[PDB]
Amino acid sequence: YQEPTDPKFPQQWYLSGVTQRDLNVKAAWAQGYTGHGIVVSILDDGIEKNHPDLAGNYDPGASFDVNDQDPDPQPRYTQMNDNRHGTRCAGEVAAVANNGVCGVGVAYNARIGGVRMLDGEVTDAVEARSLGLNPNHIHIYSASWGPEDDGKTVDGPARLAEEAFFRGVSQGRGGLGSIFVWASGNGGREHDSCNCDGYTNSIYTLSISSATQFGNVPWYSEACSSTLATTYSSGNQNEKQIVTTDLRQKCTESHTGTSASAPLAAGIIALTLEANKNLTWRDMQHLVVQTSKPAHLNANDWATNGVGRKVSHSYGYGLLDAGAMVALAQNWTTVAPQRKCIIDILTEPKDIGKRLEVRKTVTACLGEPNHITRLEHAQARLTLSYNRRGDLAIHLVSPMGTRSTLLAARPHDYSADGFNDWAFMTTHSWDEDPSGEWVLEIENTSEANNYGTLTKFTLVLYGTASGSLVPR
Ligand SMILES: NC(=[NH2+])N/N=C/c1ccc(/C=N/NC(N)=[NH2+])cc1
Ligand SMILES: NC(=[NH2+])N/N=C/c1ccc(/C=N/NC(N)=[NH2+])cc1
Ligand SMILES: NC(=[NH2+])N/N=C/c1ccc(/C=N/NC(N)=[NH2+])cc1
Ligand SMILES: *[C@@H]1O[C@H](CO)[C@@H](O)[C@H](O)[C@H]1NC(C)=O
Ligand SMILES: [Ca+2]
Ligand SMILES: [Ca+2]
Ligand SMILES: [Ca+2]
Ligand SMILES: [Cl-]
Ligand code: NA
Ligand code: NA
Ligand code: NA
Repeated sequence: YQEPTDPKFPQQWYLSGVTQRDLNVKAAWAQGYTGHGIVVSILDDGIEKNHPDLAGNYDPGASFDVNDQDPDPQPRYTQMNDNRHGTRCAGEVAAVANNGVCGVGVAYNARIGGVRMLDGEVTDAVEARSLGLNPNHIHIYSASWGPEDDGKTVDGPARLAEEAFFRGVSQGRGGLGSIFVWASGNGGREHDSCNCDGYTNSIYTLSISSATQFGNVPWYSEACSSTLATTYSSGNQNEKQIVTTDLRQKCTESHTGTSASAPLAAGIIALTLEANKNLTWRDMQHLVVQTSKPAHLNANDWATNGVGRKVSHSYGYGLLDAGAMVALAQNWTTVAPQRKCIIDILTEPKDIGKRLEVRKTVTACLGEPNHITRLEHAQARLTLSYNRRGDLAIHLVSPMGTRSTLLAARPHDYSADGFNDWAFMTTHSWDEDPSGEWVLEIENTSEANNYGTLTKFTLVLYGTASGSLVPR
């Protein structure tokens, strides 16, 4: 193997670097993994399928136009170039290599398609038809849309889209499950808290945040416990950005935001699936947890969980490491079937007032087929009223002592509508034993005399009862 000769490959610092500030993709390419045989689709504003750096890898079977209801996802050209974003993301995954044009994709021999679905009214049905496109042909989906990143919205998939996620992970990809890679949001300037976005907060999406070139949390990032890992993206004007294919058969050096991080993750996942095509949607999340790297990502909330892994709400388990992903994938043993242990916590409603703590010792379905000794995702499904939602901060502590922030204060969230069975999700207790005392903390972070009631707290544990590693 020889490294790519493309003219902008040297500018793709997050791949081509030799300073240890990269995604370690060359190490995967040198193991022989470039994405051959894998199919990725960008769910966004279309794909310029005739782009000189995409045409060679373009896959009509990975593509559709849901906005206009036809097979051709070609973007709508406008003076502002509004519909350029899906083309930028497609090239991050699978721009052609060694062809004298722009740079390369992470998985530069993968097949790449796009769904034109953001350029029109985006209904639940539009979302569902995109998520459910050709699920026995497309392996990996990449998306960065969801509720407005204004820091005051709480919303997620409606019924058709939620059904598309469950059909994808259950029957997609021959029963191994569609891999939905998702960006955690761009609401950092609005102090948004991304578990309020039900798309990234889902267990069925493999959620990704961003780091700047110098290893910092970018201005646009949202922190939340549902995030799994990180890839590089843009930062300040002294830091480089993402280099990729652009609309009108051009090359950009200024692709930005968390929406540029999810496609890079999708490309790394494509390399990993080439290394072991039998990996399930859950296997893939395990690989990410085990291989991602905190090193040189700066945050003030790095904490060690109960199995010795460092986790952050900005970064999840850290920067994706492509070489480590493909290495660990090769001999990976498929995880056991997913168990689900439902624990209804409250015996009566609880006044919140200034601060509420709910403590409960659980057996995690001891003696039952859904007994869980090895956690994957955990959810605190909460139903509560409160007079100003954004003054609330919510934490969940596992028996092993891992404090997950379920909700941070959102100063713009003035809503009086509370949370209606909202399934706040944390990845930070992955591989812990969930037996023992869990603690839920709800606090009013303002000096205001706020008021409300918690009426339901369901602790939902997912996981297995076998296969643990020694703690890190
Ligand atoms: N939770 C969230 N992820 N929210 N995302 C919000 C949002 C808002 C606008 C656009 C426009 N895209 N326009 C294009 N792609 N041409 C995309 C996403
Ligand atoms: N359940 C939900 N809240 N789904 N939200 C989906 C969603 C939200 C905003 C946009 C904006 N697009 N803006 C543009 N294309 N200029 C697209 C999709
Ligand atoms: N903004 C929103 N409207 N969000 N709504 C979300 C949401 C999600 C799933 C379902 C499933 N319903 N399944 C049934 N009724 N059998 C219903 C609503
Ligand atoms: C895929 O994994 C399943 C579950 O472990 C196993 O039964 C099957 O033989 C595997 N298939 C291949 C081709 O490795
Ligand atoms: Ca079309
Ligand atoms: Ca190229
Ligand atoms: Ca958000
Ligand atoms: Cl479920
Ligand atoms: Na997710
Ligand atoms: Na700890
Ligand atoms: Na315990």
